[PDB]
Amino acid sequence: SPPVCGNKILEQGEDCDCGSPANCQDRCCNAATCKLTPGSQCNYGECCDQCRFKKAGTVCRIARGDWNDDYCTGKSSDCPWNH
Repeated sequence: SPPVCGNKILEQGEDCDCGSPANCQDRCCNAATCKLTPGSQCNYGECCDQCRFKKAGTVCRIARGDWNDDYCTGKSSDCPWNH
């Protein structure tokens, strides 16, 4: 495989230093630019999947059981518990 531009990110995937050439200027990741590329709303997180926010309604968390449930809002990298 190509050279890990920025070393295989050990916790990024868009954050920076993607390293993994599979994303180095392609998979919404900048391994040569230490950052995420256009189209990527979020590098990663509760409301971050692939290259966009987890469409509102995507349960990312939940307190204990099922009352309000934690759901994404498709407008942020965070998923509110709805509490």
